[PDB]
Amino acid sequence: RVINRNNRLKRLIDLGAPEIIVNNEKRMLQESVDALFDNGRRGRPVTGP
Amino acid sequence: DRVLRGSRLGAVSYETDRNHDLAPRQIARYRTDNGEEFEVPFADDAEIPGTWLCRNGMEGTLIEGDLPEPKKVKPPRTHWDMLLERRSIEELEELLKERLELIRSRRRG
Amino acid sequence: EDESEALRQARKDAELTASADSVRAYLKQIGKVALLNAEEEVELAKRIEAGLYATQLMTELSERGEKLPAAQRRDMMWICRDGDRAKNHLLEANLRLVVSLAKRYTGRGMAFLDLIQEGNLGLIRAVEKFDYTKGYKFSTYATWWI
Amino acid sequence: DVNFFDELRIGLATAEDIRQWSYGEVKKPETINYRTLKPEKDGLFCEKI
Amino acid sequence: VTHIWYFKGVPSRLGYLLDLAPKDLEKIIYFAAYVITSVDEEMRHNELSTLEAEMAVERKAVEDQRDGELEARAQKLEADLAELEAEGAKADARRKVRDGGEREMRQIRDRAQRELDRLEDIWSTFTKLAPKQLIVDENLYRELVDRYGEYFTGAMGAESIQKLIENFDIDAEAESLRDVIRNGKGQKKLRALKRL
Amino acid sequence: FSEIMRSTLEKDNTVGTDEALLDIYRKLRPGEPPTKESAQTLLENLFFK
Repeated sequence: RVINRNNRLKRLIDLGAPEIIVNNEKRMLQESVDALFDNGRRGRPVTGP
Repeated sequence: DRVLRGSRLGAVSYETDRNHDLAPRQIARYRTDNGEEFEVPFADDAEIPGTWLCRNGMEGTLIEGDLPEPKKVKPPRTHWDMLLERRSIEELEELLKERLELIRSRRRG
Repeated sequence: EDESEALRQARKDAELTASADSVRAYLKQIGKVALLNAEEEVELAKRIEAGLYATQLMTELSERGEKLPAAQRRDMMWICRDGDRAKNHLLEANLRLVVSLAKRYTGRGMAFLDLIQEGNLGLIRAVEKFDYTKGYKFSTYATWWI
Repeated sequence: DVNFFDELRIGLATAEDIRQWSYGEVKKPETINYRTLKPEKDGLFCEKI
Repeated sequence: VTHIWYFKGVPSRLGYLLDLAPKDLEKIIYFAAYVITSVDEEMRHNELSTLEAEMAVERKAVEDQRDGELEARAQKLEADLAELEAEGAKADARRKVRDGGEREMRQIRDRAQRELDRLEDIWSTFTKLAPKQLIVDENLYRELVDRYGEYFTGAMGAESIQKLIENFDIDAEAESLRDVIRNGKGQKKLRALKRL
Repeated sequence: FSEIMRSTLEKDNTVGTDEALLDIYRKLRPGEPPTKESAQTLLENLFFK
């Protein structure tokens, strides 16, 4: 999840994207790192199957 | 049902862990763009590559100043490419004139 | 009750909430800019293609080229920036189309915001390769790329 | 980690510590080629990294 | 990207280091609200006078529009006179158009008054602008940036938190807290200990 | 007869049925633009629909 969202952010910044999409992607990156260090801490815990 | 047992995808060999002689080997020095140095031990009879992906992760070239001219590829496809392959220059220039006289007739009246 | 100020003040105070669901935060973000119509799309696409031709011609005349006139250079850079404004405006316009197409592919495989962002990237590709002279509504052509 | 110990000093880590710990930069969201069952290059299991 | 342990777990450590509330720091690092990370002092100190002159020019142009409204509906209201008291009609239906244009001016002066209140708010914010402040309400931040684009830098999110940690003397801040526990009392002294 | 009910009726601090409906909606849609047809129906949603 972190690698996908980071690569998507990198291609969005390289391609030139409006501010809404880039800030949404950075919020998704933040939530991915937050789930990596502590899932279930802030908000809904990231579920599996 | 069965069993449980599992294996890492890889073999575990066991030989003599000798240290007295080995295959002799060189040390090459690669360099990134931002002044980072990295040393890579290659074997002696080994064609040393000019560029090498370093421990930092960016592409690093060798400290020997040969520069073998890698002939970096074209930009893949641009918005200018996707526009030009479906229109023409006189049409785009016509629209350029239309916006030019549009901002003209906006500005000075 | 439209007026007085209390019934709308409650709406403004409800607009500034936390809403820790990032999905709902993104929807409250994208509900801001207004949806468009066909003549507006034609106008936007003409502005975008004009700005792209302007920056191509400016790069061509920049190399080996011209001491440009001040008015002509100033407003061709105006066109160059206005094209990008129109591009970002159309992207913002059809974000909601992206959400409405990606809403039915949830429930399996991936999350929801990842699907939204991939639809947005497809929407960028569609607004790059959109033609208007075929005379169609934009959603018909963009749905394929999304 | 031979058994000679006097201290165990934790500390908040910096980015110049983190990219000095590493031996590579993982940059693809791939683990194992589905057909040969060998690890991918620049993935989460790359033998180079 | 901010680390989660120094942000979320109570007591928050970014909050005590930067003197920010967690209820409002979550609005920063999750891209919900802007934060002012720097401001120019002396440029605000003299272009405060120049920009309040420009503000007076702007609100006078607003009042040019507003007495255009007054004069135009005054002319349309004397047209209401000349088409309500010039024929055969009912005594109240001839003045329903009188109440109509007057209610129009009431809601129109409400329009002009609310946008003048918006301009007064954005002027008060640019006067009282400071680092470690939060500009909520996106429209106000966008208007504030593209009219006053110099004089300050202000971003949103973890890179802005990083910029604040870059621009942070810990020593004078620490000695200020030492001075507060040297002299303060009550709630301030307890929070000064908990940040010290 | 109910002294507590007449006491809370005197401490009602809101007159108007829709003026109660909006409070209502704000407390149950915190993060939503209210309108009269929504709070008319969403209270009927949770308990009657």
